Amino acid sequence: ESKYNENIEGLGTATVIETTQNKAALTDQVALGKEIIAALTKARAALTKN
Amino acid sequence: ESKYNENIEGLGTATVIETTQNKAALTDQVALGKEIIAALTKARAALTKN
Repeated sequence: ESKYNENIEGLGTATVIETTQNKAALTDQVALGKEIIAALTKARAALTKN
Repeated sequence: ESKYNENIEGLGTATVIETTQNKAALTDQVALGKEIIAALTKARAALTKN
């Protein structure tokens, strides 16, 4: 849902976009895991910051 | 600050610039992590002297 966030907390919710691009371009079945690890770090950070 | 580092002696404060291009250009987890490590060691060095 667009343009809205509950209250004006400085809250973000936020969704982390994947490093590089194209699922089908990744399909190594390895490094995809590296992307998920990286993403888990970053999501841990985003979630922590709020 | 411009001048105005009290007394004089062996004292100015160091802002450790980060190598590689500007922040928007490096865009990585591993790269940024590496840079923060190297910068941390450099920082330890700069604080150890004086």
